[PDB]
Amino acid sequence: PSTCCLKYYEKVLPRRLVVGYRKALNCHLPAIIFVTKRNREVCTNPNDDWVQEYIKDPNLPLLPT
Amino acid sequence: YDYEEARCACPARHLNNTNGTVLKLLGCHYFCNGTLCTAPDGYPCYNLTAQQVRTLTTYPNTSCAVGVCMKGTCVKNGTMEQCFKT
Repeated sequence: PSTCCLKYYEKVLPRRLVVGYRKALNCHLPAIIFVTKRNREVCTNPNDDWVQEYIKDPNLPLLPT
Repeated sequence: YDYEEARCACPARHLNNTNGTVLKLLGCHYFCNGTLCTAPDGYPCYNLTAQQVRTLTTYPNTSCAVGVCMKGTCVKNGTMEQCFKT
């Protein structure tokens, strides 16, 4: 799993923009990566409450790499 | 959506290693959506010579100088480990 995050997006990503997510926890900076409709990859803090809320949403899929 | 916050918040490819330690960036910079980004101070990195980079393979044969990013310079700490690409 060779791709890891170096900085967190510190604000709440609008949920409308999010297509799915990937986990990148086995990294120096563990992160949840959200992928947007514009196919941007956004690193986020797994400790933020909104991040955990999004990933537990059954409508929001885990994306294979 | 905040384009400034997101700009350098994309994942980057790291080099792997044979000894179980954290994955490290080649150098202290990475690309995100056409922006050149700088790793944060403290980030783990490898400081490779020009010829080490050119001959770096997927095969573990390069003895790679570990460092710590400081102001965008990979400051060697004296540790060596075998690193390779993916």
